[PDB]
Amino acid sequence: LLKKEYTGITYISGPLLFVENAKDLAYGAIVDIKDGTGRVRGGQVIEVSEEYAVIQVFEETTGLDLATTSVSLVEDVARLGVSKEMLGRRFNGIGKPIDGLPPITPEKRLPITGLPLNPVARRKPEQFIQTGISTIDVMNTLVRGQKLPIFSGSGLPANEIAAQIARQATVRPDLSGEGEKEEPFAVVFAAMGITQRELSYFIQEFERTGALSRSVLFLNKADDPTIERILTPRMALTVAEYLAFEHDYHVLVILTDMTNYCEALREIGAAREEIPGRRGYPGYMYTDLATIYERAGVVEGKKGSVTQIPILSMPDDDRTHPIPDLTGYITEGQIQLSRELHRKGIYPPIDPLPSLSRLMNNGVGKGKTREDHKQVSDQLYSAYANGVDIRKLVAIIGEDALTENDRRYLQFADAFERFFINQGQQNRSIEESLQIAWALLSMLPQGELKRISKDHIGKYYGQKLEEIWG
Amino acid sequence: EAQYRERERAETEALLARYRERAEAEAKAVREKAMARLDEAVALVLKEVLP
Amino acid sequence: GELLVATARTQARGEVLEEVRRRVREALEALPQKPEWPEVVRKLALEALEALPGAKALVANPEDLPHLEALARERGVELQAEPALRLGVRAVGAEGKTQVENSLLARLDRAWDALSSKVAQALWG
Amino acid sequence: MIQGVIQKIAGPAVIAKGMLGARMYDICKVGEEGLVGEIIRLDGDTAFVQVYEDTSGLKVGEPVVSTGLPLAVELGPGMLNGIYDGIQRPLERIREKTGIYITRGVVVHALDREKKWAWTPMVKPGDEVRGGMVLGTVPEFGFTHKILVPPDVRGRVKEVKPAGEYTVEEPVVVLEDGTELKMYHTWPVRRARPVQRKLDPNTPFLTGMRILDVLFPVAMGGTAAIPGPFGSGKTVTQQSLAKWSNADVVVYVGCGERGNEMTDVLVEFPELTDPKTGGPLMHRTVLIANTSNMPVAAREASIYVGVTIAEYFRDQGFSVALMADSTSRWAEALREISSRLEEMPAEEGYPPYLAARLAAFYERAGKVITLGGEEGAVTIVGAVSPPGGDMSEPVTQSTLRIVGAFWRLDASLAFRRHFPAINWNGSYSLFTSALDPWYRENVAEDYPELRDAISELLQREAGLQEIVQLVGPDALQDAERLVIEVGRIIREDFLQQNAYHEVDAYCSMKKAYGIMKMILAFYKEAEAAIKRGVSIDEILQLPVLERIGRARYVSEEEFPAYFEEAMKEIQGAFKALA
Amino acid sequence: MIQGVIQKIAGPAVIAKGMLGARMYDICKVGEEGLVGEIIRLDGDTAFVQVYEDTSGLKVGEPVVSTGLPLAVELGPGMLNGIYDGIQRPLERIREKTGIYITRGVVVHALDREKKWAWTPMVKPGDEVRGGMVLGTVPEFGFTHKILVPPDVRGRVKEVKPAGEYTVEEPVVVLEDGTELKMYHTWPVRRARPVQRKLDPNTPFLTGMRILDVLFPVAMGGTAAIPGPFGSGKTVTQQSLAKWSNADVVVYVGCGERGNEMTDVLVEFPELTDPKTGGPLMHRTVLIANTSNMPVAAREASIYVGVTIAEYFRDQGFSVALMADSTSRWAEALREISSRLEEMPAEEGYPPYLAARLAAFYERAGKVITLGGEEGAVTIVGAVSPPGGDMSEPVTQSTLRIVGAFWRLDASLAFRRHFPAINWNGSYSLFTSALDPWYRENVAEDYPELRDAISELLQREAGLQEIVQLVGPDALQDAERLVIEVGRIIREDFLQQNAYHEVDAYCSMKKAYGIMKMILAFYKEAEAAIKRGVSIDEILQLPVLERIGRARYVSEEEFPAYFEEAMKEIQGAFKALA
Ligand SMILES: Nc1ncnc2c1ncn2[C@@H]1O[C@H](COP(=O)(O)OP(=O)(O)O)[C@@H](O)[C@H]1O
Ligand SMILES: Nc1ncnc2c1ncn2[C@@H]1O[C@H](COP(=O)(O)OP(=O)(O)O)[C@@H](O)[C@H]1O
Ligand SMILES: [Mg+2]
Repeated sequence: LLKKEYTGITYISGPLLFVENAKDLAYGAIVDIKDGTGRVRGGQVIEVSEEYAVIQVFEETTGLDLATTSVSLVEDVARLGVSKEMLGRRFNGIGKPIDGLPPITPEKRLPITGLPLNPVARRKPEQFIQTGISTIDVMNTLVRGQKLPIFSGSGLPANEIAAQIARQATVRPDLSGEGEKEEPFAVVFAAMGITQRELSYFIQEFERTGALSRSVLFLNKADDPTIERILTPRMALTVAEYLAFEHDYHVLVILTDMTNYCEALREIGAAREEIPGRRGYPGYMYTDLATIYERAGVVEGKKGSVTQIPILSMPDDDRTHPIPDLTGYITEGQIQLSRELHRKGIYPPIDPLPSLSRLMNNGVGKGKTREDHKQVSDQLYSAYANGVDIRKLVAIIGEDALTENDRRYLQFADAFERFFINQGQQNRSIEESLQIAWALLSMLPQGELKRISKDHIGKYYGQKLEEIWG
Repeated sequence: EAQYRERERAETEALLARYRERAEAEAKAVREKAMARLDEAVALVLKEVLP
Repeated sequence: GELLVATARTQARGEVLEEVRRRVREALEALPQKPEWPEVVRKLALEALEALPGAKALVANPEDLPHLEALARERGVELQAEPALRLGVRAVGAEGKTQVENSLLARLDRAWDALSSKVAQALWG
Repeated sequence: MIQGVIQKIAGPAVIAKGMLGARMYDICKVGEEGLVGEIIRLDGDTAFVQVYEDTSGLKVGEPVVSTGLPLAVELGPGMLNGIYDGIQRPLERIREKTGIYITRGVVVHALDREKKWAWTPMVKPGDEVRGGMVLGTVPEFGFTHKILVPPDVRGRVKEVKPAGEYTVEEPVVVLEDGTELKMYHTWPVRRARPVQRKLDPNTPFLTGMRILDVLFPVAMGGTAAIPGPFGSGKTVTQQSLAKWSNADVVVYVGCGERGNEMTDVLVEFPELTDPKTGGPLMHRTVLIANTSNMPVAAREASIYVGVTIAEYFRDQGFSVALMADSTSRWAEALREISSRLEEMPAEEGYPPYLAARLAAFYERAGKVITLGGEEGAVTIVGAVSPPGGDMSEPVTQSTLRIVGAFWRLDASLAFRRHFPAINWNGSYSLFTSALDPWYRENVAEDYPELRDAISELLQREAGLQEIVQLVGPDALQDAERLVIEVGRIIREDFLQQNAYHEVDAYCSMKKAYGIMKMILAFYKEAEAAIKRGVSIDEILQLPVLERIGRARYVSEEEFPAYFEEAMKEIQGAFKALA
Repeated sequence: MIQGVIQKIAGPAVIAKGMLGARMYDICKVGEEGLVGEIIRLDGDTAFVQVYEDTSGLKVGEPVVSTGLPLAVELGPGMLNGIYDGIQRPLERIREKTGIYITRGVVVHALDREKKWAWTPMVKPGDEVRGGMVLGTVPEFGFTHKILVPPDVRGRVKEVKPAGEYTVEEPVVVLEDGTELKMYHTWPVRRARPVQRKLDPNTPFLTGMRILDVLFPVAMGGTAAIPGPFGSGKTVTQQSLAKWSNADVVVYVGCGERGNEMTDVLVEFPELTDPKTGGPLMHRTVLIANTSNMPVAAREASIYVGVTIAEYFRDQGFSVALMADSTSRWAEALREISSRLEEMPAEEGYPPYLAARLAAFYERAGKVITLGGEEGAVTIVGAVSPPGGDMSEPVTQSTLRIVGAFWRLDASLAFRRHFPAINWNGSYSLFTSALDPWYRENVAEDYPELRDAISELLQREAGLQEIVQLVGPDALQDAERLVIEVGRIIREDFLQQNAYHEVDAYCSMKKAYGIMKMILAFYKEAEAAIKRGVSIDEILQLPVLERIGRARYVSEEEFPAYFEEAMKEIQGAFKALA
């Protein structure tokens, strides 16, 4: 092709610049910017007219003057060069590799925004995953193909929970009844504003468990420019859709700290004077979070899958804020961490009431894990919600004024929090988690267990905590 | 513990040496495969660059 | 160890692709000492002037100045020579704020992505 | 026609110029690919166009070709057992042409032009036809799909094609003028279909869920609104209404929601069986599916295509349900497109014509007598998704005015898995005084007095909740404690209903009447037994509570043989009690 | 050289025309006095200068002269025992040049260009030098200021001037490219100085306190944030960090706060003595002052100047501690220039890039190995001042996502004069799991378990205190009261430190560990003695409880001989107990 430069930049401010006499630039095109010192920045075209054109600039805006700094065109729509020998590499936010190795030989050039997946050509996310965590196994079951994030705060250990899920998630082929192969997970790790401590923990965890030969990392550090965060998740999920739907892998996508992505798009949507939604975030943040999240799941007749675990830092650790609220409106389920249980010394600090896996009912039940599972989940939720709302009644009438079965709920609550939730770094399969759930349910007599049927309560009731370990 | 420590050292060294040797063999093999196969592609890129 | 042998293989492949890039670089560097250079200059200069709607001026080499001379005195285009632009032509379009460069190394840098995607499977398949 | 060129592209918004003579709300082929767009705000010699696909790779100078018509649906045989997008392109044909990704610029016809249909006519040559009159009859999955004269068509029949197999393009009735009438006709999506009279509603829309049919009912020509936070129970409730209600046809409008919860409806509906017939459940549903990652400007079109398809099946004599989820996503789509119009908004950012749009949407329901003389109905159940979880929004407190039968979902009843999470205190229904004679005839004679007694026990419970949350569960008297425990047994055994158990996903109101009769018999006889003096908490330990608790799990076949035994066990246990 | 004139003046904004080719974020001399400003918002032939000085009395038409270089500090010898302002000109040379008031637009050199420093070379002629490599050394005060190649300079050494004494502008190493390397170099403050590799922090930053190193420690390459309203300490804690630390050099940057603290640090530091090398405490502090009455656009630059100076002393092998004081006032300065520039706000006026600027400031702290081979570290303690208490601020929740230690101050706990006012239930650290091997090899062996026992006693007392406030000290059983008494001994002996007492201002890890062993020995041997029949109203009035309570008033040398005798007294005052 041929080099097409545009001189005549009229206006530069913040993340934006205007170039006039620019007609052959398409909307959504990629431009690069050369100043008088040869440094070549990047940018994307976001408004085109016969008068001028608007470019969002992917780097710092230092040393760009107006007598120079030609704007050249590349990739009339924004694409990414994707390959299969991409699974041991690290990349920056735009996709240039930072590992010392040469750039990859692209096997295809996929469009980086990604087309939406046809609802007729989908498939029900069905197959049970186990993550070794008793809450996310018994009560909020992740299945292969699901989008569930981790809603967390500021000091809470969400990264350790995501790395633990990433190192011990395995499908159970023997209980499912599809034979056995033990296909492990490819990992796509997108990270937007990890500082240095989170990055050090993740790369030491991955190299300690031996996963960097199966993973591809799109890293974006805290001091890197804050506009390439817009392109980071889209080019992570381009590679994820490629590896799952044209080479039939089982890609698990860890999308770290979506709140930094949302504040990056708040920055670029307040540079353009656009009317906001709630709390200054623009009106199209639902559409952007949807176009990122909804690029996951399973398709029909093909062996692949894209499972998503995002991580959110809820600002004032509430569900009311626009970022976790709109996230929970697109995605299907959440795993919400509590600061109330973290100060008690419990890891993983997951309170099961606000956290919910939506399509748990497609991956549980008889012939998939075990026939008692959904009723056991409902009775655990009923009894622990009774314990939680009877703690307030204890707080306003004192301890000694309780009936019996009320102290039994109050003992179920802290036995639950200290034995079912509180584990270590230990990997517990679905049978240990179900027998610990039954050993806690044996603290309540029949007639309170009015959500479990009679055959299940006849053949599983009657085990104490002194038999699930010692 | 002394037995398994020395067994770990001996087996890890004896396996990593074979990995280094297989790496050197694979690099030399792919270079000698690529070198004789060359000059077909330079006509392809020189034909497609030029108008 | 498997990561070591995989990095060894891909870093061996990278220098092979880099030296093939150097060979085509010298192939189109020692190309203007050949009588098909006025033909290819006229072709790429007409492609630049046609892909730029209504150009004004052209920038070339002094030695590359007469070889598009038949295209110089038609189309109503101004001409200018520079020695810095060692390869290819340049077309300044109708005001001075739009410019089309058609250098040979530029064309190599534009097309080298799909070129390498075919070269690797050509010499390794 | 009206040729212009693209002047400016910004998001899903294209300003074209040189389009002088174009009308508002038309359809434009934007660009060389032929994208579908709509004209809003024409000024000077320009036109602002919202595009129903994504613009990325368009560029200035590309032509815009206007059409001259508003957005119109094709209405004829071939819509049942079908999935369409927001501009009515059938998605299975798109999956046949493209791969698994929905591309832009593709063109398919809504109705099959190759499928034969079994035409049998009703009109003879020499008849007079006005708009809405039937012409013939075509079978469709057991349904008798009757073919209508389009509205604003009057004339005299010259010839009728005889009974046989014909495609949808074949002109089956040629009138006395040059007019020919195919098996389908187009119709706009903002002109509500003409009608002869609008009846008042006196027949309930039987959901099947016990609380939404007993305490807060919906008449067959009534609207209803179900708001709630995320994770509360909206989409599971609407798929339950799509799965178990007594609608003859069901139009499910996914307006800016997930693709997995449309894949669920595509996959597991052909495995089910429609009540009132024997054919599968997918054979009575039309499914408009404009998901979340599809282009945002098509959600208005997606919410109108469903209501005009439901009006078309209303005009045939059916009783249509319209489950439209996430009207707030249509409101957000209007906000995102009004940002490109650089207008001034009302509260929260929404454009100020939003409640006019909502009134014009919810007013298109309501138990009519059609132009053909026979009667039909559309009943619209709309899910609202409040942004902050708060029902104090310009969408929620506009549908809250223009609706009857409001169903508020709280999150506190959904944290503990108590489904459906109907907030009893913030829900109402304005139809409990119009459905009274139907209840007295077709359920039982003392049904509404039993319902009003259930409602006043829930009121007495909610009155005592202040005192019992301040002082405690003790220091009450015994009658008030009995009221609180009977309120607990109502909330756990009549209101609660899990929609995955085999029995108890559907509940006839004979069964709900039996459960309420058992709970009131228990309450009145325990209250009489506790006034003369027996202890509290020996009534809470009685074994008939297991019968009342498992009473919602028994089948409807053996439910009288369970009801008589449980009622006699109530009186016998209270008689042997002393 | 680009020289234009002024078009518009509005506050510190100077819109200047004629500026064509003026690069962004340069430094330009605006006005005929020589005011320093920085160029943002290029528009046509027109810049937008934020001035870093006062702006009154400028007329339209006065020349702006762009220098073509970004905001850069001078980095060399002559900086320690130094006070600078927000654009690095020393205030003492200003008062010896101008007067007791800070006037407008006075030019001095940041380093002293007549000080004679002793050169001692470490590069013989002929060698090859890279960026960050040491050239030679200079004895500064008691330190060893090694001077180094600028990070963007690579070459071969042509000649070296011999070991004498020279001025800081004397070219001591002339490379074989013509490039002269001086004793100082200028560096742009918005560019992070490069490294070879960032390590992991594994060695604590010993703050000398007892609640900010035992319960909530920050490591050497860590980042910490101190919120808190007024009257809650927050200045004495910052000065205690500046006085009693293990850091080699301290950069104390204070932007937007009062000047009595600056003159307090200038008065009372040269009389003290750091407990590392001897000599005055001021010979390791570089303090940057931008008082609240000083100009408001310069406190943006003050933070970058401070962190660039801390990175310069980090690139030599030291362990810098930077105390960044009222970064919320820097957020207010960004709010000021953002509203002057006509930008959209987000969440109470602050610009949307506030969290990005704040993350790019806190990201420069770290434990690295430098380009010279040697390792270094820089830690950052940022005091944030949220307005109404109210930790839901934009600046507080923006700095809260990135820091590794959060030290919350209270207002209900500083009204009892309980200083330091760190909320021990609500503050947190993240370096506790990483500093455990250093603890096990350098303070004790059971040091983490003793800390965890102290923390769970504090948690138990915190949970128990609410039902105490319910019922009083009567209905507590017996151990419920002993938990309170041990918790009060903790929060009045261990978690309380004067910083005005002569000896209770510093506390090494051994003394805090000894007080922890005394408290846990008292609790462990009194709870076992309360069940052999001892009243709770006997266990408190022992004479050994005072020996616990005044243990924080003994010296570092008297403390082991005090500790073993106090352990004898605690073990022997319970044997005679009955
Ligand atoms: N009526 C119900 N019966 C049984 N389970 C339910 C019911 N409503 C909700 N749930 C459970 O909670 C989830 C709620 O999903 P949904 O209602 O779609 O959330 P939202 O309404 O916010 O979109 C379901 O996936 C299901 O697991
Ligand atoms: N300073 C600015 N520079 C460029 N574009 C802006 C600026 N401020 C607002 N805008 C954008 O200009 C758009 C105006 O839309 P308009 O020009 O009417 O039609 P279109 O969206 O088709 O270009 C808005 O979407 C708004 O986001
Ligand atoms: Mg939904």
